[PDB]
Amino acid sequence: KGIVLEKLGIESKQPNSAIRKCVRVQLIKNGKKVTAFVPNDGCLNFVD
Amino acid sequence: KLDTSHMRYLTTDDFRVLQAVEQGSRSHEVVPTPLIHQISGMRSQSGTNRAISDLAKLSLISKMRNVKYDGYRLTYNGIDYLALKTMLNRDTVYSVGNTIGVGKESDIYKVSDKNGNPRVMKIHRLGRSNQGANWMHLSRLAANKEYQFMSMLYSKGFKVPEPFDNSRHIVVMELIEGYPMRRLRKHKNIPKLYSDLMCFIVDLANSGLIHCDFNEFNIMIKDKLEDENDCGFVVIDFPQCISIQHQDADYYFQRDVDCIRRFFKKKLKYEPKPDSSMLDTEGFGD
Amino acid sequence: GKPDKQVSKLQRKNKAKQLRAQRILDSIENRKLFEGKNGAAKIITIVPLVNDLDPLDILYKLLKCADDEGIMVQEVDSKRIFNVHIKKFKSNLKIIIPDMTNFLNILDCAKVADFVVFGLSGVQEVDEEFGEQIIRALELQGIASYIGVISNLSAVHEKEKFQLDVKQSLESYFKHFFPSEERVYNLEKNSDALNVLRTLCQRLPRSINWRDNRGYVVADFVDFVETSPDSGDLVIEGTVRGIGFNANRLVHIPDFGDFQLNKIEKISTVFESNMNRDTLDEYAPEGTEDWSDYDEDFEYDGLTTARYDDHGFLPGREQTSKKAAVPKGTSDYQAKWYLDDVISPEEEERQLREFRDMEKEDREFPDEIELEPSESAIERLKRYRGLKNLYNCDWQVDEKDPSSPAEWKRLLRIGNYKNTKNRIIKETKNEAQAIAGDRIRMFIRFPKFLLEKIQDPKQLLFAVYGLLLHEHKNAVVNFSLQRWEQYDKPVPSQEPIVVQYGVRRYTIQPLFSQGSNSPNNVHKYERFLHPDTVSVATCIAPVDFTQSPAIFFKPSPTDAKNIELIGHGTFLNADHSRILAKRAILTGHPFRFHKTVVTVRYMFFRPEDVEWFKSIPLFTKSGRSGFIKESLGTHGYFKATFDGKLSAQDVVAMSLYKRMWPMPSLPWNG
Amino acid sequence: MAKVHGSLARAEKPKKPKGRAYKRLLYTRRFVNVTLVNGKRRMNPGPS
RNA sequence: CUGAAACUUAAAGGAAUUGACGGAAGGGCACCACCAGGAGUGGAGCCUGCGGCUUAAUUUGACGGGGAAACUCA
Repeated sequence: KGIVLEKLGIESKQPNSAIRKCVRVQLIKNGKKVTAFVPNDGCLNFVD
Repeated sequence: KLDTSHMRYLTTDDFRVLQAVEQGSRSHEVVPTPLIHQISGMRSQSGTNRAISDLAKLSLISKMRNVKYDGYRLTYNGIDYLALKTMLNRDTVYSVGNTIGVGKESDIYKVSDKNGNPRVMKIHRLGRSNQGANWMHLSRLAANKEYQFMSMLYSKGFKVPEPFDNSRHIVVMELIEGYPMRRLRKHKNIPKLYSDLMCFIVDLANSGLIHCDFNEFNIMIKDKLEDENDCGFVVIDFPQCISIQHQDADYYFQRDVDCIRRFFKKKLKYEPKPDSSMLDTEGFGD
Repeated sequence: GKPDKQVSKLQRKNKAKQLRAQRILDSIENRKLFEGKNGAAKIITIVPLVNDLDPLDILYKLLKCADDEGIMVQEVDSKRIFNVHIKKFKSNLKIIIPDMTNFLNILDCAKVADFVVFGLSGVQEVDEEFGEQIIRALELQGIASYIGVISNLSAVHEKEKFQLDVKQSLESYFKHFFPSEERVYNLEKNSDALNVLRTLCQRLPRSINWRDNRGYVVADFVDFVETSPDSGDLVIEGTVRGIGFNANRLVHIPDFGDFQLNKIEKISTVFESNMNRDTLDEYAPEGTEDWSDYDEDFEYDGLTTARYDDHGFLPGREQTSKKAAVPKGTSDYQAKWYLDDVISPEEEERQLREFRDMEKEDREFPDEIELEPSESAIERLKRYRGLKNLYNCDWQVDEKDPSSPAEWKRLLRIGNYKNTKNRIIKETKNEAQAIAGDRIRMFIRFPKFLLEKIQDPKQLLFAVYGLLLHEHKNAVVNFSLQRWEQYDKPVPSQEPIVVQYGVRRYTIQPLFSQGSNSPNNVHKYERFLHPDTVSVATCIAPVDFTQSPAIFFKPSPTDAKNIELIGHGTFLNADHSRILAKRAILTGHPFRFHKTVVTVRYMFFRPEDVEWFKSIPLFTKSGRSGFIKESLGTHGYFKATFDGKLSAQDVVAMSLYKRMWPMPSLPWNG
Repeated sequence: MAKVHGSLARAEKPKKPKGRAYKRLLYTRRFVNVTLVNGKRRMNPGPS
């Protein structure tokens, strides 16, 4: 389980340009930070 | 041929892809699809395909697939276009084209700047097309060496005009409001210009430069004023020049003097009262 | 450098006991805000979702398990706000009832409460016109820990097997909007009443981020101190909740506005407002001195061509040497050959169907405009620019306009909002004079004439919300925008719409656009709201430095709920670099077709319209760019070229842009 | 989307049979009524 | 000498089979290539075709049977 931190607009070119709509998340139990993919949203209007 | 109206159909990404093509085509012989996809450093395959299709339907990139080897080939007009974009990055070319004079290896159009002043251009199409690399490379180096010749002639007080840039084999020159003697009919002060035109031969040969094709069609005469008739003599003999250390300069020199005396005895009916400038005095002058 | 680590078993149990030592330490330090003897304040708001419930019955059914008659005997007669202390769990409670005749009052109740309790009926189904929008509006304004509960389960048939099916129906309904909880609880069961009383006493409520980063006081006693005949001093006795209050920052009051502080007094020190006060002005006078370097004062009157000279032609000089030759009766041709020298509910439904016609045509033809032969496009299109690519051209914010509001120059311009909001939360946690959980005496500089509009603090709430640095100062800001479900009624970009972001409400005419990221930060101005995706809405509004959610409405008093809730959104950015430009499309039909050049019909009606518009590129709705060739006919007929070969089913379009600015803001009352 | 609260059971295209009758419908679709398409077994044919 | 881990990556590699590409080489074999020439063009005026300029239109492709005041006319 985690608490979100930021909005990561990473651009990733070859071969497919993935417009990465993904969220940096701080976990709870250990206090280290991982990146995290948000599926199926075209807009990411849900994970604020 | 060259139809310059079509390169403004291209976006920023299209000549970014064209810059990737000219970067990848100078390392190998034929550049394929993934070197254009990778050397460009841009995001998507789709934009590369759209830009390559934009150059293809404008006949700037030729698609070739010789048995499982996809590749692309630059024509003359694409490298003319990217040279004019890197001329636009040097913020001077703005609006191009009236064809005045078609040479063998250099075609002359009529251009302008952002300031709106009248200028011209010198393209270089060596071979006109079975494109390789030697033709366009030799056009590029010929344009470069005539740019250094052009700057060296302008820097030494001659009546040879001002250069600006040597953007690949595309050479941008100042327009001169000048007339040839095919159009010119009669002049008031013919011996003064004849003195200026032997003095031009004298200080070229003192510099060591021997302009050989020095016919009537060479001399361009600017008319600065209409009330006082101020004059300037523009000489275009740039690929036919030969050095003073060459072995066959003697009949070139007396041919230049013989042509100027026969052209001034034919049309304007003016005879040289001083003697002709012979080769050895100019040889010791350099 | 340093050798490898071999962690032993004793080092591992030291690791575990140290992490659990500090973690039980700060969990206790988070839980010592709720010392239920003296220093505790828990806020309960009980709202029922149908017309036919009385919330004092829910209060009755909950506190019959605490077994205290005399508190209710005090609580019957005429009181609405209560301060109940329980000895069963040793916690201090404060319970807020809403007035059901005002929706904004219910919003004010639940936006301050640490617990929101939803009352439900086992007899009547909840309203899709009242209670659903209660659920959605509170849901989008932000809810802490919530309780869902029933009180009409005895009113159905007394066999309990029928009652558990009703309980499962309430559970399936309450799971649809609150998936954090799964059980709808009963007040008719005494042990379940003990369970929900235990959860409202003991459980840590979750923190709503926007309100707990500014600090807020709920008020129990209001008193007034006269200082001047025009303005005096309010007295507020309450408990501070949040990040705290400073004597220099401004404080917002709902339905009253922003006010400035005089002095503070804690009883559980005395501090005062020094020379570092935030002034009660909406535009900072230092913002006049910020915009000192004007760059673009480009005039449009002395232009032979359009503003495309960064990407088009050269300025063409036309030295007109007009000399008149007089034979009696002569056209322009012979005179050109002679002297050549070479050197109220009906109005509402009316505006409703004309605007609905506008977005249905705007859905069909996006941003086209028609030209008559009588009207000439010369004086119509002075201010438009015909740039080839929107996302590559170089605009600037600094450009002037005769359509400018004069207070655009006096605007608060933040460079990076990301560093600014983290900075403002770190000093507003640093020099907080009073930390939360203290009984505070708070004094407000306040004008005399607004004292009629206050109410009894035990009959109506008095929420006190602090604001951050420069929060009263205006700027151009941005909001996200998503339309609510089953809302197909149109909104254009110029009508008064009141935004509820935070506790302040402000009437605005917001600019509508699409949030596609640009290298030059330009965006497409759309005339109406996009019905499919999340649009974006920037405007001139006071700044909010906590990214609070925004709810969008207009007051519609035709319904019993006198509010038309439009959509929702969030405070995105306060940027002056983000700019908007409309696109004008002039339609045209390609008349005759040929391998190289295409004759185009019905584009303009004059040749000099083509001569002025000789620079601007053409594009086709089929996806093909083009350029014009020569003005052929006197009726606006011209020749044009294209990238390929078009048919009779394609249409020629022409893009023109002029810059659109946001509109100012005013607060809303009632 | 949001169900109305009257979901209490106690106190458009035609619907599709389920359970054993669906297995009947698949049997008579595939083997009782074999659709001879281009010498092959085409499931889901279009306009052809 | 002994010898990791975090992390990153869908290929790295072995044998074998063909050959676009050659500005490697060698032949043919051509007055749309050259030598031997001849007639010339490009130099002068004029006709025509394309481009340019102007136009209200110089309709228009790359010789279009596109010879030409009404027609052909687009």
